[PDB]
Amino acid sequence: WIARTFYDGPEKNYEKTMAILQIEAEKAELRLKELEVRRLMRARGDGPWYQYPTIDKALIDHSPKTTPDN
Amino acid sequence: GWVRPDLGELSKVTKVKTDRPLPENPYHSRARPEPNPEAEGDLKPAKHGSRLFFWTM
Ligand SMILES: CCCCCCCCCCCCCCCCC[C@@H](O)O[C@H](CO[C@H](O)CCCCCCCCCCCCCCC)COP(=O)(O)OCC[N+](C)(C)C
Repeated sequence: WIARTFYDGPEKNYEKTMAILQIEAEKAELRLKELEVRRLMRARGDGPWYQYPTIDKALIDHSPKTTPDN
Repeated sequence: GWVRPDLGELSKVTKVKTDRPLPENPYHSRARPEPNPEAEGDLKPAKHGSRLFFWTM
């Protein structure tokens, strides 16, 4: 009676544990991958991250400058 | 038979017909470095959320 009205079967806890373990393992793998990607992006500068501004080339004036040699 | 040019005439911007070829790289520039890959796509929700310590969202 106690088992029938207060508890469930073993398979429920078993499969809930499986799902929880899958989620946690995926999160750990993602954390490691994110750290490695951050290291590579900061070292190389070839990714979307750690982009530091340079002078906009639209500010340059392309006209004759009263002197032939610029 | 020379006629003196009038006011505002010697400061005109004229056109020149020359056979000298137009220089292609007068600045002697090198090759510009290639731009960054410029990733693009559809945004999907973050996998398992923020993934910050114990937060599940
Ligand atoms: C002959 C008898 C011998 C044995 C006597 C047994 C005595 C039993 C008292 C001990 C109770 C144990 C505590 C249980 C509370 C937690 C369990 C909880 O999960 O059960 C809930 C049920 O809650 C219970 O109703 C709690 C009972 C607590 C009340 C105790 C009775 C006496 C208290 C006195 C109250 C005040 C009296 C008035 C004074 C003026 C339903 O939760 P649920 O997630 O669905 O379960 C899923 C499993 N399913 C599928 C089977 C449903």
